[PDB]
Amino acid sequence: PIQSGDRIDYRNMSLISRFISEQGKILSRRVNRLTLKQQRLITSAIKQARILSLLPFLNN
Amino acid sequence: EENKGSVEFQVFCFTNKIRRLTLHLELHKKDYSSQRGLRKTLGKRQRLLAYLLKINGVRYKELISKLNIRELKTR
Amino acid sequence: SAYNVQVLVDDNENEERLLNRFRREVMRAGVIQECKRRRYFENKQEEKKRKHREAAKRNSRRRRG
Amino acid sequence: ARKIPKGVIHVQASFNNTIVTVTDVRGRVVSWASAGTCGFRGTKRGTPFAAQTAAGNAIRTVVEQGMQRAEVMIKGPGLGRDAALRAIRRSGILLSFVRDVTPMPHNGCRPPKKRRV
Amino acid sequence: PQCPPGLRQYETMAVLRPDMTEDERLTLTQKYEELLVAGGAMYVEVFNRGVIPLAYSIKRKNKAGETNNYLDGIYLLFTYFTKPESISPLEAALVTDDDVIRSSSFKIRKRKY
RNA sequence: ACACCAACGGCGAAAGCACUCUGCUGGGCCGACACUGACACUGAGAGACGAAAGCUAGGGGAGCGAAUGGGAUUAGAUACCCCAGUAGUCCUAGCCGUAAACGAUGGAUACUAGGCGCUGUGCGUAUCGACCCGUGCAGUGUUGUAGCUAACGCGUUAAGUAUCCC
Ligand SMILES: [Mg+2]
Ligand SMILES: [Mg+2]
Ligand SMILES: [Mg+2]
Ligand SMILES: [Mg+2]
Ligand SMILES: [Mg+2]
Ligand SMILES: [Mg+2]
Ligand SMILES: [Mg+2]
Ligand SMILES: [Mg+2]
Ligand SMILES: [Mg+2]
Ligand SMILES: [Mg+2]
Ligand SMILES: [Mg+2]
Ligand SMILES: [Mg+2]
Ligand SMILES: [Mg+2]
Ligand SMILES: [Mg+2]
Ligand SMILES: [Mg+2]
Ligand SMILES: [Mg+2]
Ligand SMILES: [Mg+2]
Ligand SMILES: [Mg+2]
Ligand SMILES: [Mg+2]
Repeated sequence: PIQSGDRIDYRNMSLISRFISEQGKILSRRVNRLTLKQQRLITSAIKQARILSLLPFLNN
Repeated sequence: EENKGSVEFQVFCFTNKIRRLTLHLELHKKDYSSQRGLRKTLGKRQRLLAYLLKINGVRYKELISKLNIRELKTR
Repeated sequence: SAYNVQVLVDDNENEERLLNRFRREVMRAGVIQECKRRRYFENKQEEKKRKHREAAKRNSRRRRG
Repeated sequence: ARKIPKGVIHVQASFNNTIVTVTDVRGRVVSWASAGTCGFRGTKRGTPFAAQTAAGNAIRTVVEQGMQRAEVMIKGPGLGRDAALRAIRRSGILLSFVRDVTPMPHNGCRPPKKRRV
Repeated sequence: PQCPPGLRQYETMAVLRPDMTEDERLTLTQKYEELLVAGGAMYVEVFNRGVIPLAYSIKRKNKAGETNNYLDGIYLLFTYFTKPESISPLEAALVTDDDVIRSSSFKIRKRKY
């Protein structure tokens, strides 16, 4: 069903914001129905983006 | 290229990776994970040498004089 | 500034729907359980207890229903 | 004393008491209401009821200043989290936003131990 | 196509203050391109996306002592091939500048999922 | 000190290792004959590593908090609870070598039903790129047949059937 066909990075914000919560929390693998490999790569990505202020830790 | 499985080539590859590892072990002294590996590989090389000493005396002495390997502990 | 929960009240406002919307926002982020959790200190053991308990609770609630 | 049309209400709900402060967007405090300042003491001071009268008591002075719209700030795990909101509502003042500000460390100062009770 | 001969592939993002002109920006560009090429970079490929509001407010102190609080920012993107040895100074050299508010560099691995 | 991710998930010889990143490096596993040709397994002595508390020397000191002090509670309370709070916790360079250091299970090899799962890869299929399926390995988890056991239980990751060393 849902899948990643495009290279996932910290700069594809559309992608990463799918897998982020309203509060900017990272959603679990069981929810996102991703292979473990994927999920890890997402996670690190999100953190990197978070540091570069592409996505917020907390909200306004 | 030559024999990549030959005793003498292997012992070389080992002696070389060890003297290489030596610099890293000198710069970062706190890395025990790496040292443990060093001790393992040195063990391997020492084994092969003992083997080779059993099998061929000549090839052995030639080798440890060639690669500057310290003389054996059976003396 | 910062915020955890955002409840914006429109002008259709009545007290109970507002109160419960907010209540489910707090249930949704799990903030009160959170501050009952960080009230005191837990050794790694009560963390593994809490993880197994809560995770397998909501997980077996997902696999039964 | 100061007539301010729109401002913010901070309500801190702790387990032993709830404080309700009223301020304005300039980040300036106008008037506050504590559950202890209403003539409640240690036990009762935590009950959602004392929080109710605390909230009502602040909003008295805020309508006395003639203010209309407000934002609500809720900080802390205690009971008044839900109770105070009600009084904010029935006190007939327009509710703009209701936010939860309870601070969540992302890691940090190691909390006190567990009471063995 | 990209083909490093005994080099590592890299990406680097830099975040700069919004108060900058295009000439000061291109001067920075020029400068860092030169540090890379002076460090043994074959293929310096730079790309720019400027002026986006940040997720959050960041603070940068200057050499003039200014406290600068920002909201927007200038993102510079760098694909380049440098020896693993030479990546060392670059990062600090980016930290040290007052114009560069937030820097980060990543090694790039081939994706296989 | 590193929320969410986090999982009855990952690596590590064990101790342990998690915000992010880069660099130096240790292992692992898999597929191909490319090669050597028994070079194996174990290990008395010996060596290295080895939670936390502890110690020597220099830094550092927010929070927590032995000791200590006050407040209570109690017949008493040198305790539990509360208010304060020093060592210590942190870093550098060392010493100490002990833990329910636990799988309470030394190591290697061979061989003996399955069912349901996961992690890594490989193959064939599915499309010609993500699944998908069936399978080959390598590890990891839960039920359970034979057999074992004083019972509990263990059960291809044995506590089964045998061989070797400590
Ligand atoms: Mg109480
Ligand atoms: Mg393992
Ligand atoms: Mg490696
Ligand atoms: Mg032959
Ligand atoms: Mg011994
Ligand atoms: Mg020692
Ligand atoms: Mg210690
Ligand atoms: Mg002492
Ligand atoms: Mg204290
Ligand atoms: Mg006392
Ligand atoms: Mg204190
Ligand atoms: Mg030490
Ligand atoms: Mg012992
Ligand atoms: Mg024992
Ligand atoms: Mg499937
Ligand atoms: Mg197996
Ligand atoms: Mg079991
Ligand atoms: Mg069983
Ligand atoms: Mg037995």
